Amino acid sequence: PKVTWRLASSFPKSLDTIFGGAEVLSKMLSEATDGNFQIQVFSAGELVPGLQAADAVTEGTVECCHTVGYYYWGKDPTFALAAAVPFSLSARGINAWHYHGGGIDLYNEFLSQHNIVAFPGGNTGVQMGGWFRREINTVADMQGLKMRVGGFAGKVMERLGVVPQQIAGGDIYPALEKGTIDATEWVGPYDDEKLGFFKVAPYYYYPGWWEGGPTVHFMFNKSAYEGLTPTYQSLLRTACHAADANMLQLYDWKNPTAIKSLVAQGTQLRPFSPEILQACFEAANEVYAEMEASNPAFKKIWDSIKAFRSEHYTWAQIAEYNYDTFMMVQQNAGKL
Amino acid sequence: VTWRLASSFPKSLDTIFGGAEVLSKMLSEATDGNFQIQVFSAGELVPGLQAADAVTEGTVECCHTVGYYYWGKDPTFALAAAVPFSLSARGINAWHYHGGGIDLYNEFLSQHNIVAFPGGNTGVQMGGWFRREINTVADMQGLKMRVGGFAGKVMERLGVVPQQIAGGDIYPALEKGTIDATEWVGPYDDEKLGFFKVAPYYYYPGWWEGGPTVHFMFNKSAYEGLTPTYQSLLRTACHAADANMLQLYDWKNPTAIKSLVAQGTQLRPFSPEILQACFEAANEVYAEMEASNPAFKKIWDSIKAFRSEHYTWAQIAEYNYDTFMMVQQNAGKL
Repeated sequence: PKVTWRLASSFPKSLDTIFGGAEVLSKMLSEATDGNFQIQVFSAGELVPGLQAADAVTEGTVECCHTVGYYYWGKDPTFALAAAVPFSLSARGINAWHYHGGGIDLYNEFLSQHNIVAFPGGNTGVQMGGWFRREINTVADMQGLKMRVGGFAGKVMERLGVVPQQIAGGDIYPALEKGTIDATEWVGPYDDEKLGFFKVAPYYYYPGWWEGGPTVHFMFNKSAYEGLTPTYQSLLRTACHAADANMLQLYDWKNPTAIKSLVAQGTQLRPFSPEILQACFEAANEVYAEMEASNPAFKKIWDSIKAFRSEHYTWAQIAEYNYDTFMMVQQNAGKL
Repeated sequence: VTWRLASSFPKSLDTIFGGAEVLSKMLSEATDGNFQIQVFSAGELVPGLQAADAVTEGTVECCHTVGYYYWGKDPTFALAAAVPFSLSARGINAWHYHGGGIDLYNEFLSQHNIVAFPGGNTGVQMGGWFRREINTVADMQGLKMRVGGFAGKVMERLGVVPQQIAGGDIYPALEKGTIDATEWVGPYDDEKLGFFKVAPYYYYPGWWEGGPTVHFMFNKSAYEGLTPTYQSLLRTACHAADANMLQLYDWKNPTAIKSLVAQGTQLRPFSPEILQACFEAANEVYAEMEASNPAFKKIWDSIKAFRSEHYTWAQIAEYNYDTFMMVQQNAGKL
């Protein structure tokens, strides 16, 4: 049957892989229905501002959006849990929980009151730790750090004396160039290379512990979703599931070429030290303790994630870790 | 559209066999029953190991199988499924969907009347169940192991003597001491066989299968006779089902390994010496195949081109993040 919807993306077209997930979903649905199930994609600001995409869905302004749940953490930190919070699961672990651990239903139980039904719509994999003008090696090096970063990541780092900066995307490069900020988040090698941060902030840190496996949800107006035939509800879920895998796979394909290119252009890769990672982890757990004690919805979902998190990281160190470690050791020896 | 799908798998291998049921449900629901793929377990339509042969010959429209089952016909069949020391699941999927891998494999399969798309991944498989521990290459000399395919060919060069044993006859063989070890799959499936009762040393990793994909293979004429609409729907649903199986294993395996250890299973890593020896032996086998088989060389070279890039990048953000979480788990901090 003919369905004609609008999708408001939180993302600009220049974030091609993330924005592209909505295009992929739209194409999947159109093609599978000989053009009948139409979702017209719009990029950030075209219909509504990117950070208000979910609000538009709730209000019935548009039928759906493609967004990251953590954009709405200010309304309720529970929005962040199924997207990404610091020191959560990486992509395969979160996906196991989403699809087979009851995570999609748990998140939808929370979202019902907000007039939304959501399904995973991509994963970026572990993000990078950002672009730095000067090295940081110790916790003390973080004192008074001016970093363009926000949300959860920012809340955690504030416990360690960093002050998050609010700066428009296009204003970051000149701020780094002038020395007005010390560091910036962005995404990962494929997206970051285009911004040329390496020219003015050469140290590229990792891992972005605030986003170990962030899911980019498709969120649907609850009335609109419920009005679909069972056939289209099923197709929609199938297509979201495929699109979700597709984005991760695209990043997994593109990122290796991009990191090589960045290093070839003089980028200085640097791990966050064990001391820094341990401090950030401790700070994050302090924040979660407060939230769990004050917010029952948050506690329910986070306890569910944590239950699987310990099991996942027990198993992952057996076959997966040992296989991959062996391959990496071969690679470092020039043997691949 | 009413099609029959011959599975290579028995229903008791529920998560692998189940992939076909998942695809069938996705297609039926999305079309209100108009695109019906009827799923048959191993031996119901044709013998399980002849599933792709039946597709090639057009006796059935499609199958759900593992490419390396047909490595006897041409070792190229195995490459997009799993060969030793290839990519793990995210790496191979990157190559499949965005590295031209699906197209490269289909270019090979065209002569065999098949169009194939990934239909699941199991993630890294285990190294098998052993009556006695092994630590060195010397320890492998004369080892009677139930294993075949590439893995058997490689280990044979190191002195193991591969055994050809039906799934159902493995437990009794271990019980009676007629064999020393067996491979099977991983914790979820392996637990159901109760190998910990007779051969409790559970080795890892199964380096022969880092990220095995289980393909749907469709008769090319059958596929080309679908409307472009159903062709596209079929690709979308395969892509979803492929993710679904990996996600099921990633969910189930943590529970199974805990249960196995609780019941006395002794986890043991293959030593650096053993792994390196297997890696060198595998490269020797590849060098032989590449020199004699242009089709094999073309696809393997493509996988290897990405393999080195992948293992450069994966060791940065992904490995550092995950290893930090593992350390925290081990410290009781999660």
